[PDB]
Amino acid sequence: SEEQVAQDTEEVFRSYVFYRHQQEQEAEGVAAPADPEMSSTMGQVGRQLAIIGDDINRRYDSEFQTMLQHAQPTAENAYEYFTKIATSLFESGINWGRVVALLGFGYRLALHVYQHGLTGFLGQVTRFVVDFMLHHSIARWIAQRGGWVA
Amino acid sequence: SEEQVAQDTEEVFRSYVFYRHQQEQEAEGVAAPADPPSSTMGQVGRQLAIHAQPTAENAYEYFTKIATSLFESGINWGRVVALLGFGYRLALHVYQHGLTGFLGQVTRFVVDFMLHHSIARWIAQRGGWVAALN
Amino acid sequence: EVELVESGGDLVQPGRSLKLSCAASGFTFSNLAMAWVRQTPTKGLEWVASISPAGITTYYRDSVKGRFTISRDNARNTQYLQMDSLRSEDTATYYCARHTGKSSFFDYWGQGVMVTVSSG
Amino acid sequence: SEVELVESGGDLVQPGRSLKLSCAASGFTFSNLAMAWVRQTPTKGLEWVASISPAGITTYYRDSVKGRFTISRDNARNTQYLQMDSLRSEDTATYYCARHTGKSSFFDYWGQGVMVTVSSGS
Amino acid sequence: GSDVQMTQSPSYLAASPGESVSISCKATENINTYLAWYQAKPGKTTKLLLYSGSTLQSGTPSRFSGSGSGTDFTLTISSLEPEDFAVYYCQQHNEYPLTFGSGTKLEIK
Amino acid sequence: GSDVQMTQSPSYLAASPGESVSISCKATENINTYLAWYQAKPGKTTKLLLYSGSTLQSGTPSRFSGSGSGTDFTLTISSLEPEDFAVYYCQQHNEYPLTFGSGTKLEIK
Repeated sequence: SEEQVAQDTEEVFRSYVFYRHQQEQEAEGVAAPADPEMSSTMGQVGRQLAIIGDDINRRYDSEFQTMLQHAQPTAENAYEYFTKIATSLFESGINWGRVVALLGFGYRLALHVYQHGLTGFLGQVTRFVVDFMLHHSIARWIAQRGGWVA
Repeated sequence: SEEQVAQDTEEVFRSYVFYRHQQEQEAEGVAAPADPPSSTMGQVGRQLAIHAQPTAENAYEYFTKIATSLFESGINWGRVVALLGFGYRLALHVYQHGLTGFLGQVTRFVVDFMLHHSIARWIAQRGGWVAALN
Repeated sequence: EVELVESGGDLVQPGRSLKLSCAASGFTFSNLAMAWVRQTPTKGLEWVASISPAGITTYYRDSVKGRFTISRDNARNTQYLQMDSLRSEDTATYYCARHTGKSSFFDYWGQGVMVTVSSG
Repeated sequence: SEVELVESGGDLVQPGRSLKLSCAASGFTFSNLAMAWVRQTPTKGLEWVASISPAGITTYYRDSVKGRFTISRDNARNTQYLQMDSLRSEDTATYYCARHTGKSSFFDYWGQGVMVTVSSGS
Repeated sequence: GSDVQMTQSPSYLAASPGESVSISCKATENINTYLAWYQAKPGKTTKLLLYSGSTLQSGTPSRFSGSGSGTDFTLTISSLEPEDFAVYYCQQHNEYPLTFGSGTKLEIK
Repeated sequence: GSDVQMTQSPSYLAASPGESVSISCKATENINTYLAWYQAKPGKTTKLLLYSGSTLQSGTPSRFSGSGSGTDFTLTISSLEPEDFAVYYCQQHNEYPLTFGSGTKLEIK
């Protein structure tokens, strides 16, 4: 439902910005001594999306191979199938890559505003995300595909 | 100029797919036993293969405008690199399932699409390919 | 349809020789590095040796350096392990392994060949 | 406020004896960053001795001190330690306290240095 | 200067279908995140489960998951299936010589 | 299974304010781009100049610059200021054990 995806964002986004924060302070070289590492459905969605970042093409590159594996392009109908995909990178629309990029924008929103802001800005950013997603048909677009579990 | 970006893509793309392949089969870890391009556009293919400081009392106007800009039609540097990566997946995955090596006929397909949809001119208006590493 | 089969095992006295052989199919043999791993009755699992795709570069473990020799005939889709001057510490089940790509973990394995070293 | 590391455990010691160094820290949350010990040898340059996890569960040692030196920490007292057992005529150096920047293996701030001399006489 | 030695724990484990379970693999020296996991069955051939600590190998079910820092690694089977009863070995691919573990045998409870 | 050894060069340098000067730090084995530079003064505490070959640490002046491929690295002070007179150590953070350099002294001529 459109209403269900709206509230599932609260856990998906918080689980996204948390794991996005754990990797932005990863090592640069060999890692210092670290303690041993010794989680709902929407909580794990934030983790799977937590990788990538600016290299959203790594999702597109993987989505290329899987799309080249789905329709299995040939050389007979290639030029029609080729220009259609190439145009899909610049056309207006909503794909899974652009949605994750929206989450990453919320990470840069919650993070970069905490530094230069009067308060800790975690709760006020999920508000910015839910309002924007619900309006610009993103919540409906995600809901019609089954939900965040995708 | 639009003339500069049109042909420079041939060197940028050919160097892009080479370095893109050199990292997809690298030594994720220690390498197994193994047996025993310096131009401006030649290095650009490698660099891609691997501000306003917002405030508080007027933030919401600047935020919703940017968030919508992720889905609108347009050209940014990310989509251009993504277009290059599609040519890599094109040249590679079609070489596997194709009768011949399709590098020369694919660079034509990439340049034609950039030239048509005003992408090559968009890159030229930013200075050229040398404008991506900023 | 990748499959690896080793064959050169036997029971041998210490200090003698024995040559292992691993046959491969289901991929281009002359493009991937091959390796030998053995399962010791006591000393767990040990990587023994690896060889480059063309055979120019070979890696050996310290305990087998000088005695074991890894080789391959890409024309014959076969790799070998020449074990000279065998010791009571070399008796184990020797497995054939294929490097995944240019990495040092292994896609597919052999079925296993038995080598037993004993003074009678 | 400002970060500071202070060592104290220096002394003159006989070969084969023991000696425990101690580094006091302030200016940051001690229980969040990995600490390390580095020594400056009169001949063998600069040597990383040991590093310890933020909670102290995981410890890294260099080969020449493995088995003899022990790195420890007391997050309650904002202090890390270096227990040097079975000292050698090669362990004599100036031992510095160092803090890993984050989860990386280079060091934000350093200590001033403590002198450890292993010698019987002359 | 010495060889990294992998210590697997526990040695023998008995679980039932549906349960969750984890296996620990410790390294003497740092191996970064380069640890592979193998699945060894009595009849069939050994299969590559994970590599680089957390990257699933093509064909490995999603119920397998690996986490590991530098010297402390964990293999995790989420929703245990009857086919998932075998012996598991961890191997570091961070330096030569390559080193495996003693092994962990997973029997039916 | 040997240790990486950093060779700093030259060991002693004599310059004056305004001159340019560079320090080389070579590694026996590959260290990728993970080389750090430290600034050691007699009175004050040691300061972190660079890490990862070229990334300046927060507070390092822009006249400092580091270049390095895989086994050949260079630190470069452009317009030498009196505060830039100290002893410089390079340290690789690409593998354990961590290894420093002999040191490079930048004296006043």
